[PDB]
Amino acid sequence: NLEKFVDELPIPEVAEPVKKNPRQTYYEIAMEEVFLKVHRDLPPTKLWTYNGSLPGPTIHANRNEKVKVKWMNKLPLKHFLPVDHTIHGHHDEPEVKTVVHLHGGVTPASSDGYPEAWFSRDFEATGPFFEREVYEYPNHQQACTLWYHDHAMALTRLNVYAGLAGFYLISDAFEKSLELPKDEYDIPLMIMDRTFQEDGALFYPSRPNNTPEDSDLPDPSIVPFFCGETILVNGKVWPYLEVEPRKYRFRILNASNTRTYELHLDNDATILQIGSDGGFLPRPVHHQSFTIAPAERFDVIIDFSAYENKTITLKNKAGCGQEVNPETDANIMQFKVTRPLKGRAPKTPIFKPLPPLRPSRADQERTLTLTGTQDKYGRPILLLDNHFWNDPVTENPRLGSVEVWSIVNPTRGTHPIHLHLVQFRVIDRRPFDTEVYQSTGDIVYTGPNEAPPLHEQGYKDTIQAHAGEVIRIIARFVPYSGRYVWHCHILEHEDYDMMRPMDII
Amino acid sequence: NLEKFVDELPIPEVAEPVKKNPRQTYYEIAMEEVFLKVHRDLPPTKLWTYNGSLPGPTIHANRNEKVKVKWMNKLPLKHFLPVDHTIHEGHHDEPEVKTVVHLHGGVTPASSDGYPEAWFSRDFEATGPFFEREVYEYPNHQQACTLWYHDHAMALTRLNVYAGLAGFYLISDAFEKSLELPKDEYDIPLMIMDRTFQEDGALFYPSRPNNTPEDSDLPDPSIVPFFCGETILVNGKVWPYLEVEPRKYRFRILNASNTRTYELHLDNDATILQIGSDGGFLPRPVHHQSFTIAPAERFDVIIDFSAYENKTITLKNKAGCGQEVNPETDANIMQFKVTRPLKGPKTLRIFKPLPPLRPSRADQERTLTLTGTQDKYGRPILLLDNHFWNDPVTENPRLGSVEVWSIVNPTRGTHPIHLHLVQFRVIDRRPFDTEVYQSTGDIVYTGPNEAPPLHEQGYKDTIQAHAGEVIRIIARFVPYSGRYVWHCHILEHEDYDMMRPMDII
Ligand SMILES: [Cu+2]
Ligand SMILES: [Cu+2]
Ligand SMILES: [Cu+2]
Ligand SMILES: [Cu+2]
Ligand SMILES: [Cu+2]
Ligand SMILES: [Cu+2]
Ligand SMILES: [Cu+2]
Ligand SMILES: [Cu+2]
Repeated sequence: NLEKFVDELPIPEVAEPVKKNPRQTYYEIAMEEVFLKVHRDLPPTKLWTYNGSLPGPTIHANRNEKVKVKWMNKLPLKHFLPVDHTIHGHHDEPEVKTVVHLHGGVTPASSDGYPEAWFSRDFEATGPFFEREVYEYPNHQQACTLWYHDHAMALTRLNVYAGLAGFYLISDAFEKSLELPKDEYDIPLMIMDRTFQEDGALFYPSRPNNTPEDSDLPDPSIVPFFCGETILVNGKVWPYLEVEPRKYRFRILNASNTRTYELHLDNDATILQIGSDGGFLPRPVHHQSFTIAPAERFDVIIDFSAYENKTITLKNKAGCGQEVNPETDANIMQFKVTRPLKGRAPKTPIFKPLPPLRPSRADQERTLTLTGTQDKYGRPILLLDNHFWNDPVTENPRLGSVEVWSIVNPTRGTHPIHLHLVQFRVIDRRPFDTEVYQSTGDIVYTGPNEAPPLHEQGYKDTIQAHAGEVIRIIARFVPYSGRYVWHCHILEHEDYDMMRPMDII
Repeated sequence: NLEKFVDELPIPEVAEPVKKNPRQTYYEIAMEEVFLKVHRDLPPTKLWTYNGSLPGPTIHANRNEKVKVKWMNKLPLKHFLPVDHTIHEGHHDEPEVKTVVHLHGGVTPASSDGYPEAWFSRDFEATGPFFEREVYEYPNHQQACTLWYHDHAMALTRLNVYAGLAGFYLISDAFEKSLELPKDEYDIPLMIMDRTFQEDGALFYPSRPNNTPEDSDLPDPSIVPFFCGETILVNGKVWPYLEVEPRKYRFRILNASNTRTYELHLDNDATILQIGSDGGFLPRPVHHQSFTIAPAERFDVIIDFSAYENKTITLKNKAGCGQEVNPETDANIMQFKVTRPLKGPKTLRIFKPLPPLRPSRADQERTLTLTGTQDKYGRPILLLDNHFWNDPVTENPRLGSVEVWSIVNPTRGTHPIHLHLVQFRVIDRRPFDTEVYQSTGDIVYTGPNEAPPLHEQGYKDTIQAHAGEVIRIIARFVPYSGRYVWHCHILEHEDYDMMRPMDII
């Protein structure tokens, strides 16, 4: 297989505004097919990317900066990965649909990137909910690390896997006061799992693993999950970073299709997390190890002072449908403390005052259940409340209303669930029978309410719902009314069809 | 039309070697179609480029550094510019879109020189008759100098180059390092190109000649005798600006235009100090108030902004294109603003020692005459010795041999000539009569021999042959043998058909 820690970790370029003034900042980002070096031991890797880079241009925004972005489609008409077509109306309809969603963004539905607000090359053909070309981002939210990715109806797994993903960092006058590592020591890390062929081209399954004969199934077929052979950080496969012996701020973002990591430093140094999806934690938390699921973001600090002239590997203890291989997916990247101290370097902590969030005075309680469904061909259809995306809206919160959502997971798998617009807070988890639900259907709890860990007590937009467990989440639906979405961020699950509309007002 | 001096002059990225060691340095450069910026007030333009950049990744090489480059074709199978099929004869199923990279001014073995008929389609699916190697080797047995790599595909060169396949290749020498010249941030490549864009931000290349009466009998599309662009780009951008410190800067000026020849001069009439030509450093630096720069000529120059702090000095042109120079447009190249503050001297010494004093008396004298005739349709074919590229070889220099070539220009045009593999030296120019020649066919000289200017006394690979004039140049054909080319580097002339093979036996 490919030799590890040979390619230098690329810092994704900051996006340059086409035009900028006090009133607003305008960007023009085009989606293109390009051929990029993933590893120096393979050939060119055809990828679909934002402005010719994987990850896409990192967009730097400030609280209440009117960031306008024209997301353009300059892709081939046909797709280079397997497109099943037995997922979604056979009145085809352009094959290559694209729409950009800013994950964790406080935006109006108009510029949120609705799955059915898609567009083909130069907007030649659009989706039913298409409205405008130039998306507006007012950024009325806390300092945090947001990421933009394709959300095209039933193509999200493929378009994201193809490389359509990038960083969107929001800075805040509060943030500047925290005396953290900045500039050269403030590095975004987009972790993705992938598989490549000998010819250096991408590989994405045409059928599920078992797949008896050609009996019943379509070709190509959607897979219930996808676990990659190799691990890429930002651009490159198992890369390295030359660091100074000092404190670094890494913005860790799991952008993988299904894979969930359990990251830890090879030296068992403490990984100090200062922030989650929504922004800074109530307090920084000493991790040692920690789990990171699709679309979760961990704003972290690691101190290399005292490991001067030493090699420290970023390791994973989380398998993917199989035991973690030490030679491959047990590794993420490698820090080498070789670069010298540019200047005198000491850096050292009170944090964000954590709002009271009283759930007793809520406006409504919802009980949402995760369930699996079968199809004609006899393969899993992952569903929310046993409801297909295309069915009538059930989740209809009022503009201003505060709701408590009880996510029940009877399934054997863990599911990271994500909600557009809002940043919710986790109340608690509670384990239930997972066996009488086989006979009856009524929930009964094995144990008492377990409050979330300190890193989950902050603002989250994507949360792990564990198996045989009910997790309660409170959210204040403010602001911007209109139609949004909530879904599971496992791409394979999201498409076909663990995704439902969410109507504010 | 376009508002000038609004876009920053970009500095083309240095190429990163795939792999490198003492024995060799290996690069993988792919040609791709991408959509760039170009100018804030025009939308993204579709371009063909090397590793997604215009210009291509500037490659930094050292004297005797084994440079191995894999030039790959990842282009569409059809071309986006006109393509006149009535120029070159078409073999079996000659694919549309042929590519081959030539390192202009490179001391390369024929195999790695990029022969016009050593072309290749996408991923080498189909090759040209003289195709041999997938990887090109560059041993770099030559002086410190400003080289550039560009497409030289048989009868497509004008289009493929216009589309943007052009990049810098810098040879550095141990006796270039001792010069104490401006280095790193203050050593800037400047690729000047003329272009025309449509309102939609797409490229425009003429489909026919300027005037056509009832489409006459002429074909569509037709190749034009010359191509003059309305807008001027430096490196990436249209009429850009450069924020400079008040000190000495080293600019490597390269005219990469189709047809257009510039007469550059600083608007403040500050001295432009040229230190080097095509082949390398001059015998002495020479002071230049204004100077003429023709396609494929390189001027290694130093400009001192020290005396002009806080001012705005524009780089101007006084050279028209089949038309009076327009002050609002093609009279301008770019704009230097001396606002950046001083990080961290007054020149250094006349320069490079070179061979003694045009000794001549070589093994062979050639008399090559430039001519123009007509075709079926009644448009100009430009030819060398009234010989088409596909006729038998007349220019066959022996491997050791030193030849003197007498280029006779009876033509009304200035036709600059380029020779592959060698770096020749100019003996002299001498104007004849032309009318005597056109009427009789005998050369008779109006005036005595005029020795070249001090900047032409060095090593050149492309030289301006003026009208009604004979120019003598001497060249030592070492150190490689095989099949090479010589031609006029006005691309439109080059393609139909002012190009001939040169055998080095
Ligand atoms: Cu997301
Ligand atoms: Cu989202
Ligand atoms: Cu799921
Ligand atoms: Cu979503
Ligand atoms: Cu050339
Ligand atoms: Cu050349
Ligand atoms: Cu010519
Ligand atoms: Cu040439």
